[PDB]
Amino acid sequence: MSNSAIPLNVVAVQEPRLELNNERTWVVVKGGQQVTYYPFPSTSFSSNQFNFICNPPSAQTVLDRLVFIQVPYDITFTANPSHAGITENLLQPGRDAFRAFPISSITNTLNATINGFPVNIELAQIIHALSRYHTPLKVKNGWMSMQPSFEDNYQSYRDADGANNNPLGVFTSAAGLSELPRGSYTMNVVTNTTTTARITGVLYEQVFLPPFLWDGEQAGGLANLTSLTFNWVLNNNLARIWSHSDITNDVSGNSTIGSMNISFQQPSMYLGFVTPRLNIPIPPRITYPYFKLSRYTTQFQNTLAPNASSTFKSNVVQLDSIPRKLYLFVKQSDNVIYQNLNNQITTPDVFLQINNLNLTWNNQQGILSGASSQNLYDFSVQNGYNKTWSEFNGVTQQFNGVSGQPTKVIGLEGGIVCLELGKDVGLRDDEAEGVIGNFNLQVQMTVTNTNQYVTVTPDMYIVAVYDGTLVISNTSAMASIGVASKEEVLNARITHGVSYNELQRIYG
Amino acid sequence: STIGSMNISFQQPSMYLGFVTPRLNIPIPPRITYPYFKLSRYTTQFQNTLA
Repeated sequence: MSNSAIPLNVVAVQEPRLELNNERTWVVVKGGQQVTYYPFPSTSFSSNQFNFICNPPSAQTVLDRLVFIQVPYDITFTANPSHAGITENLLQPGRDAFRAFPISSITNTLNATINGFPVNIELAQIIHALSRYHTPLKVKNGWMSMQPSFEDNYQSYRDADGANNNPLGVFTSAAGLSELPRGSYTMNVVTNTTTTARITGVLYEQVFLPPFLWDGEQAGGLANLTSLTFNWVLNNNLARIWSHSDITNDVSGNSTIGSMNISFQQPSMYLGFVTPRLNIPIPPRITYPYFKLSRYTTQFQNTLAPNASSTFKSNVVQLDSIPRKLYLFVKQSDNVIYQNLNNQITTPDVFLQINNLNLTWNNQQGILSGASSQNLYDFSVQNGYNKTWSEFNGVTQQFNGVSGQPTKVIGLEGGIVCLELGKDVGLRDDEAEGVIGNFNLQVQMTVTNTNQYVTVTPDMYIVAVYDGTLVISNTSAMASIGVASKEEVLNARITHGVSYNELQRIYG
Repeated sequence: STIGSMNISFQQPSMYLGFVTPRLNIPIPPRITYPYFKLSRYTTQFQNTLA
C-alpha cells in the first residue's frame, strides 16, 4: 500500500458472498396509524375553471405529497364538407389519440395556495419541455403512467405511419416491457361512423409544481398546514387536447375533422392524510425545500424553412438571484397553431434543431460560444436528459430501394439544452448557487428547422428554476429567497460525507 | 379610418405666475424649508401578445 510515490492507507473489504460477521441489528419500521384517502369533489367547477377547496382534517395530520385529480369528460366530433368525401370512420385505427399529457397542456395555469401563501406555476408552456428531463424508464412506467405519457418524436405526425414506434398507435405493437403509445389509453366509443364520432371516459392527471412531487422516490409530506386549495384555469381553445395525422387529411384541403367540442363533468382531487402516533412528536414549526420555475419568451417575425438556417437573440432579463439551473429551447411559435383549428389538432410538440448556443451571464458575453452542438448534449445527459444522440440534433436519412426514387429525409424532433448554473457555467468567487442579486442574462442562439414541410416562425423559451427555503409553521408561510449570505459563502467548510450525485438525485 | 392626416401649429404660449409681497411690519425668516417629493418611473416591456 505504502509502495508508491506518496504512500496510501490500507483497508480490506470482504467479498459479497461472505462477511460472515458484522453487527446485524434488527430494525422495527414504524409510521403513524391511520392513513386514509379522501375524494374532494370540486366546488364551483365550470368550463374554464376548476376549484378544489379542501381542509386538512385535524391540522395535526401530515399531508402526503403526491396529489392527483380525475376529470370525466365528453367529446363530439363531426366532418366538414369539403374536404368531402370522406368514406372512412371519422376516427382512425392508427391515426388518432390524446395529446400527452392531455388535461395539462390544455390548462393555462395552476396555482395551489398553502397555509396559505400561494405557490403557482405555468403549466401550458413549461411542462412539455419539463417532461423529457428527469425520468428514467423506471419512472415512466410508474407514477407517470396514469395519463397518456408518450412524447412526440416525429417532426410531423403524417410521416409516422406505420412505424413500430408511431407515437399514437394501438396497444398491440409496443414491444414487451416498454412505454406504450397514446392510442393505448382506455375509453368508451359510444359512436363511430363517417360524419360523426363521440367518445367518453375519465382521465387521471397528476399535479406538477413543487412541493407536490411527480418523481417516484418520496419525502416527508407537508404538515402542519391549516387549509390548502388548488385553482386551475384553462385557456380558451380546448381543441388542443386532441391529436391527428395529415396522412388522412389529403386534398386541396383542409381535412376530415373540422370541427368538434368538449364537455366536462364533476372533477375531484385526491388528497391523503397520515396521522403520526402519540409517542413521537413532530416539531411546532418545520422547514421545507421549495422551487419556483418561471419562463421568459421572445417572439420573432422572420420565417425560416423548410430546412434553412439562421440566428437569433432574446431581450435581456435581470434575474433576482442565480437560478439553480436553467433550460433553453427554440420551439415552433404560439401565434400560429392557434388559428383555424385543424392546425391545433395536427401539430406535434417538438422543438427545432440547435446548431450552437452562446449566452451571457453577468457581463460576460459569449459563454460556451465555441462548444460543438455535440458538446452541448454532454450536459445533460449529465443533468438527466435521456434521449439518444440522433434524437437531439434531430435529422434522419432513410433510403428507398428502387430506380429511381430519391431517398427520404425525416425530421426526428429537435433538442433542448439544460445547463446547471454553477455545475458548468461558473460563478465569480464568493457567489453561491442562489444569492440575491441581480445579474442580466441574454441568449444568442442559431437554429435550423428540420421539419420537411412547412415553414415556421419560431420563439425562444428559457425556463429558470430558483431554490428557496419555505417554512410552513401554522399558520404562516414565510418564504425567504436567497437564503445564504455572501459572507457565509466564502469559508463555508466543504464536507466529504455528502455526494454531489445524491443532490442531483433530489429533484428538482 | 377617415381622418388621416392632420397638422398642428402653435403660437406664442404664455405662463402666469402670482407674486404676493408680505406686510412690511411682519418679517419672513431668511432661510425656509419646504417638503419636496420626487417621482421617477421604471419600466420593463416584454414583447409578447395576448388576445
